[PDB]
Amino acid sequence: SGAIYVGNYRVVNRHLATHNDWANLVWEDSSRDLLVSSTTAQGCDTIARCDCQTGVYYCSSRRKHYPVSFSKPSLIFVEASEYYPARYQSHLMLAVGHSEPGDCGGILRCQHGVVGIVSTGGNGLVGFADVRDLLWLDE
Ligand SMILES: NC(=O)[C@H]1CCCN(C(=O)C(F)(F)c2cccc(F)c2Br)C1
Ligand SMILES: [Zn+2]
Repeated sequence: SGAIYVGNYRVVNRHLATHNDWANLVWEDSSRDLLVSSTTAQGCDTIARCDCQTGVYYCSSRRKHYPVSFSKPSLIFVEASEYYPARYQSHLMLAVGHSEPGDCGGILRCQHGVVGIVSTGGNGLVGFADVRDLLWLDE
């Protein structure tokens, strides 16, 4: 679990979105595993606007933050699950690191701010759904 609170928006994994998230939907994309919903309280997370390939992510399965080197956002094949069939997920970034299902929603950050959230993993790897291109989150 985990979310990004920026202004009047809440960013979550699309497969983990609530009834309230769908009732106040702003935008959603199955190919990215993202869903954005409106909120009444104001958020204060800063989103990075950069091309950093190093950062720190939070891993709830270990109660620890880990430094990681990660790839540039791209189309990567993801094994079928109870939420999605076998498909290519876009805007996905991989790193060598610990993750298990339940870690989805953990924030990845560089010095410039929030880069994205845990979305895939397995085999000693971790995938993060990028959010730096969503310029409308700030405006
Ligand atoms: N983005 C997706 O399509 C997800 C949906 C949920 C399922 N999924 C997974 O990767 C996962 F849960 F099985 C997983 C397995 C081992 C380590 C992990 F950190 C994770 Br996350 C794909
Ligand atoms: Zn950065």
